[PDB]
Amino acid sequence: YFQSVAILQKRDHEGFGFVLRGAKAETPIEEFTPTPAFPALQYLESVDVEGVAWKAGLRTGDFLIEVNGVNVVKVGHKQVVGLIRQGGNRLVMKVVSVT
Amino acid sequence: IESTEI
Repeated sequence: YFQSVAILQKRDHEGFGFVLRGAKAETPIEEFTPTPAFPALQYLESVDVEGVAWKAGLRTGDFLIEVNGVNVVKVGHKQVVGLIRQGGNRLVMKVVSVT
Repeated sequence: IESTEI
């Protein structure tokens, strides 16, 4: 996987245009060991072809490493969603991707 | 494993 950074800016009532997927904090995230093939707990299940994230170059399969400066490699699903939500209309993400 | 639209 290769790292990239995307800065997403949206309007109040739209989304950023992706579905996030990964393990909830009730799984033993304390035991998660990143590997090259599975480098972070949360990844992109889909990216809306009409949306902000698509235009920033994000694609299905990208693994989420950082949200607004906070590393999320070993962070549970609902907690990562909360970190994204708290940024409002701007999201600075770092991901690792097959391309 | 959970999924959420963002």
